[PDB]
Amino acid sequence: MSGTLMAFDFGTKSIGVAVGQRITGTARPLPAIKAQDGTPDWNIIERLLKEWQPDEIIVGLPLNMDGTEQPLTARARKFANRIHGRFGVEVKLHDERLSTVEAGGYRALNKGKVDSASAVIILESYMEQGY
Repeated sequence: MSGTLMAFDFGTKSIGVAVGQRITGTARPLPAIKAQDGTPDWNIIERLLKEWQPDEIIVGLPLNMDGTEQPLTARARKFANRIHGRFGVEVKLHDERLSTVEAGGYRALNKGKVDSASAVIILESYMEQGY
């Protein structure tokens, strides 16, 4: 086990991506992957997996604030299943409940990585909770 982990935050127009290392206990965003009604260019994922060789992949399971499922939940499950079927890598789901984001010299990451922020949160959550 290399300790390398990868997480995806499923979306219909964009799928966030983060990579983590158990060895250092950290995670960071990679550029998000554009999607066409949830379908990515699978060669991007193939490349990411071959280069990072993650021990396992984590996909967020989207849920409402109260924990109930939403329309997107089923599609995220299909996505997680398709990564496992196409690449053989172990895929784990991790709950991702919606929450309120609370309400000049400013600096922000480039858009591609900003679009992967939820994937970094998923992966930090997964590691912090001890999975």
